Formats: sequence, C-alpha cells, structure tokens
Amino acid sequence: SMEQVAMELRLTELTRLLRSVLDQLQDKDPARIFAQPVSLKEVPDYLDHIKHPMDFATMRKRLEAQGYKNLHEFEEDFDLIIDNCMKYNARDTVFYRAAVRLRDQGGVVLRQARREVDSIGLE
Ligand SMILES: Cn1c(=O)ccc2cc([N+](=O)[O-])c(Br)cc21
Repeated sequence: SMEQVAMELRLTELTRLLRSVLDQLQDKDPARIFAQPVSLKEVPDYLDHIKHPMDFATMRKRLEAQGYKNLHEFEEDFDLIIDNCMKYNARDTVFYRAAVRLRDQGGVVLRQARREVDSIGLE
C-alpha cells in the first residue's frame, strides 16, 4: 500500500538523522572506549555485573537494519553505554570519567536531535 511506503520513507529518514547523531556522539569518544563490546577476554566477569551490554558498534548494526523506530529507543541504548560503565568502573578511572564526558557532551547533541525529530515529524 501507499501508506506502508510512506511509513517506510519516514523510517528511512529517521535512520538518516540517527546516523548523523550516532557519528556526532561517537566523536565525543575520541579514545574509542565505547566503540566495541566490552571484551569478555579482558573482563571475564563482565556479564555477572552488566545484564544489558551496549556499545557504538552494536548500535550501528541495529541502526543500519532500521531497528530504531523512534529516538527514545536510540537514546535507551546510548544511556546503556554510559550507565553500564558508571556501575562497573569506579569514579577514579579513565573509563568512568570518559562516560561522564560522553554523557555531558552528548546531551547537547541529543537535545537538538529531539527538536529535529519532532519538528520534521519522523516518528
Ligand atoms: C570495563 N570497561 C567498560 O566498562 C567500558 C569500556 C571498556 C573498554 C575497554 N577497552 O579495552 O576498550 C575495556 Br578492557 C574495558 C571497558
């Protein structure tokens, strides 16, 4: 149907916007601490601590499968990256501190993304 095509066009446009957002967020992680899943080889007990691991590569895979239906779903995954890190690592670590900085600098990007998704009507 034409309605289904229209819905699919909206999803494609949301995906385009979210791709730009993801690139901007990842730029705020220059050390690439959050680029890939936490290695169970360097951190073998990780899954005993963290029940829903997340990272930028995993988000990008979901994104390109058009697996984010709205901005909220995308933000949920971004918040997992930060929140997982601030639980597993102590405040005096380069990991925790990278998550704080990513959260802070990311908030700015996400604030304007919410305005764009709303005003253009992408969900
Ligand atoms: C425990 N842990 C986190 O919580 C978040 C990121 C992270 C990255 C690496 N890394 O190598 O990039 C390692 Br070993 C551990 C990490």
